[PDB]
Amino acid sequence: MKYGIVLFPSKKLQDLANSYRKRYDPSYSLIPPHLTLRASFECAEEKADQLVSHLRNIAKESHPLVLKMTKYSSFAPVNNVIYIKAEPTEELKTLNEKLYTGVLAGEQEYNFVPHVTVGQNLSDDEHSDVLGQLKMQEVSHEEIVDRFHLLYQLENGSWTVYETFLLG
Amino acid sequence: MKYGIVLFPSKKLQDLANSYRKRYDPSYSLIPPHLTLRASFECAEEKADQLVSHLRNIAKESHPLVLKMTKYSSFAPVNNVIYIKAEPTEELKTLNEKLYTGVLAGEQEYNFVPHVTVGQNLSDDEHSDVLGQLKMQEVSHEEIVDRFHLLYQLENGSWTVYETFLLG
Repeated sequence: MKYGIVLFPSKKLQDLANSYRKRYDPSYSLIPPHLTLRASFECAEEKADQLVSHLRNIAKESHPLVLKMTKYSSFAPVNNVIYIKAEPTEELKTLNEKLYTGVLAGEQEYNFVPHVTVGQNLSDDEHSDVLGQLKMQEVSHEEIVDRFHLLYQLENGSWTVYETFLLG
Repeated sequence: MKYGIVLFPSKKLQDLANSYRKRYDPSYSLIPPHLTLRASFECAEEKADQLVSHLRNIAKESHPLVLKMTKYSSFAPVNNVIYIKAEPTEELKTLNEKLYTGVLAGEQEYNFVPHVTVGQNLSDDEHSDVLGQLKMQEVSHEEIVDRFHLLYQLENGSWTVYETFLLG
């Protein structure tokens, strides 16, 4: 099935993101606010234990990540996704690329934009309006996240947590 | 801070439950199909370490639980809650029982009844229609769940996973 690896921030940041997600993010009812660490992938069920297996080691050789949120931004015109930008760090970069090693082997490691999505699947007009009111909305939040979660997708598209991994 | 401790069954069972929750369960968009936690409670988010310790240990002396779902039933006329019934076991009972000891001690129960909700907060009439449909609708599913999750409630009522515990 489909697996995903993400970071779930403090609820203060989840609530913040949800105050906007409730109206502009179809994923609202699919998964809590989050920061993707690896593009979701397909993995064979009996080839999962080694998965969890590798994630533990990646986790053990890492430390809690500091997340400095500084502004709202978009991926347009590449994608009408609006999000809370997170200042990229070498730590974030290293974990992301490690998630493309071993049994999560390769095909990648890159231009990684750590972010917390607050809106997507927006028409261009939809997008202008939101980015508009969302531009004059300041944001200055910083925190440390000490774990990441492995998830799998349901038939309805939602995501369920399989295992949590502590950092360091 | 609100916490809940629950079991997330296989994808196959969640999807089955969701095919009904999508229609009849307000929790549909708040949390994936689950088998309750022990009742949810109000802990001081800052004394969450104790909690996590006590849980890790309870999980230590437990074992993967077998869930054999036998049918759809209801808690009427106490609550118009329609659910999928799991066969009660000493194991589920013992673990439920251990979730009310130590720092999680407080006044427990009223019949712990292993279940997965597919419908709730229903009017008497809609409840009558759904039970008439599901009560005799066949269901035979069996699986072994090897972990439980601790989660906390967001402002919007949805629940996010804080930590996962392996049984054994």
